[PDB]
Amino acid sequence: GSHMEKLHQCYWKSGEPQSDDIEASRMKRAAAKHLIERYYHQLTEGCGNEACTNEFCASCPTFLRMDNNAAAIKALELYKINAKLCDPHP
Ligand SMILES: [Zn+2]
Repeated sequence: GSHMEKLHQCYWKSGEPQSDDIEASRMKRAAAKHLIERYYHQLTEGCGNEACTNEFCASCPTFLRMDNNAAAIKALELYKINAKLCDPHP
């Protein structure tokens, strides 16, 4: 299924007759705080993927990565733009 069908918002102060998609958006964007945490973890550790093909990750096979401090800048920078978060899967 859809982990996130489409991301968009106007304001969080939606004290008006808004759509059903509002409660659906706020639950899936509630993960966006931990998205930053998964990003910072990905930019320092990486992912267990050989076919990663993404510089926005420490385990980038032919590509570059950023230092722990530079990863702190890059983590929330990748969260807002919704970059490729592989994340190390079990
Ligand atoms: Zn990766």
